[PDB]
Amino acid sequence: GKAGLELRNFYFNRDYRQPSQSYSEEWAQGFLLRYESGYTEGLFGLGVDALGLLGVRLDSSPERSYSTSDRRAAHDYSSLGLTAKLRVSHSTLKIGTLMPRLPVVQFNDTRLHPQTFQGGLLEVNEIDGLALQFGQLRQVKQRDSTNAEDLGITRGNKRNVSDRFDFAGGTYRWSERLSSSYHYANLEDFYRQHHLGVQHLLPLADDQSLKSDIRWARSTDEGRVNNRALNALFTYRLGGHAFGLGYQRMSGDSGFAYLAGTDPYLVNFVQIGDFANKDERSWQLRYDYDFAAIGLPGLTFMSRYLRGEHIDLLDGGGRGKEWERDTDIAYLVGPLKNLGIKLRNGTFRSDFGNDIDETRLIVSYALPLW
Repeated sequence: GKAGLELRNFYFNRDYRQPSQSYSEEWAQGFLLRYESGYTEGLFGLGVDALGLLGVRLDSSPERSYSTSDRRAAHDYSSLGLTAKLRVSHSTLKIGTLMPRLPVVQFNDTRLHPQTFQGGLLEVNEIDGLALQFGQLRQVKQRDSTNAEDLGITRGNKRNVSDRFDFAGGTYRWSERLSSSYHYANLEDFYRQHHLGVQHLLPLADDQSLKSDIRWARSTDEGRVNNRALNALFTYRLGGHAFGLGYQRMSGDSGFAYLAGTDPYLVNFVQIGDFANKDERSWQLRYDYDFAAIGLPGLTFMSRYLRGEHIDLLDGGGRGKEWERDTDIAYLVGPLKNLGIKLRNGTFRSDFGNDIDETRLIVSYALPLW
């Protein structure tokens, strides 16, 4: 019988350019109540989860080419999202509302309310050191709608891109610090995706280690995309510092395949770009500082620069390059609060079109209802 709600305050801001400028702003407040019941005793247990959403946004976005627009909007929404559970020993079946965290579908949650899916999920961990998941998702409610729509594919830009997204896979814990995953996905009439992963931590000296996250994926056509994505991030942790170098390469006839609105499982997927256009090679430098060291717990800094190049432009026979810079500072209050505040800053530039400056301020307070 777990509960708890979350209050969320979300200012957002996005200056979007072409040589044709657009300028969007959003103010928003949201309530997330979540209920996670228990199971009826027995060889099989019955349970039910509830997800309650409530909130109001406020959008402005004027734009210029000739042409000149100005537009304001206000929304309020509310939702209940039930998900029924069945347990057998150490295995689980949820039917109804889902928010999966897997290599082939990762629900997005960076805005007012979570992207959710309707479908079914079977998690089974009966063999010690091996989690398997199986499921199919039929519909999605995006993070800015409370009306479900059909699953689609992240298209457009330079990526070069039903009611049935099946998936199956799992992760074996070879040691207490050597994971290896494999996942499959299939979106009806769209793509079949394979996804191999390996994470390996390696402690060097008491208070410093080196994390290696090496990923490979392959999408193929069903009715067309054609893609391989190899990508790895290496993060050397030292005290309150973390230094991360990341490489990511797209190959094949189109960019990376994932369900529209999700967060692709890519190392260089960052604030504004996914750095996953056709043929795009990307590089990431990242630095993290945890102010726990200095004696100021819950304050963190992050900065990363990415550079992608070799982008097939399909049309104009040349190639595109783009680069991005993200800087985030985050305070999360240890008593007598759980008040979080996060500022996210994104600067993105290319040589083939877009140019985006983005800022996100977030204030979040979450409280266990018991």
